[PDB]
Amino acid sequence: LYKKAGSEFALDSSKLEAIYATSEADRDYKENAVDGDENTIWHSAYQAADKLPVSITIKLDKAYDLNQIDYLPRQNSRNGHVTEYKIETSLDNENWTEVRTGNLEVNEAGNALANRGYNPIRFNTINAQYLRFTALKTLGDTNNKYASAAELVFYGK
Ligand SMILES: OC[C@H]1O[C@@H](O)[C@H](O)[C@@H](O)[C@H]1O
Ligand SMILES: [Ca+2]
Repeated sequence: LYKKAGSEFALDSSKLEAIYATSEADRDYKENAVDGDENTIWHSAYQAADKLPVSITIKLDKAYDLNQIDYLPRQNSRNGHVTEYKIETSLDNENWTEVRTGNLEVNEAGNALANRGYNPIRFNTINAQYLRFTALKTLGDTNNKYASAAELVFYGK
């Protein structure tokens, strides 16, 4: 059911701009989520009072008919691995359509995602220039408090 990175429908990261996130920690800025770089991450704030849900909004250079994104978890640490998510899209960054929710498989020990690479998330084709990705449950030294993402990969035309 899933496309892979080499699909003709995979959008280049240059077509993406992170325009908002609930919070950002350290130098793990929102833009790091869509820079095509597996080594950089967006990470939400992780002070004692910080908690879920958190979200990040990606703006595309124009509207696309989207039907998949891949979530790439942090490569060097499980901190912020997203295990339950929501996807919303819009044409105007104001009026959102709820596209889907879902879960990502966790490893046996329950400390990291089972798939440490690109985790595909499919959905019925929807025309969108903005996508809001919300982390509802996450893993970490403390679970369910902060989220991270190394990449979000978009598929559409
Ligand atoms: O407490 C959460 C923090 O833990 C650190 O070990 C990590 O480098 C940070 O990115 C953040 O995840
Ligand atoms: Ca990155």
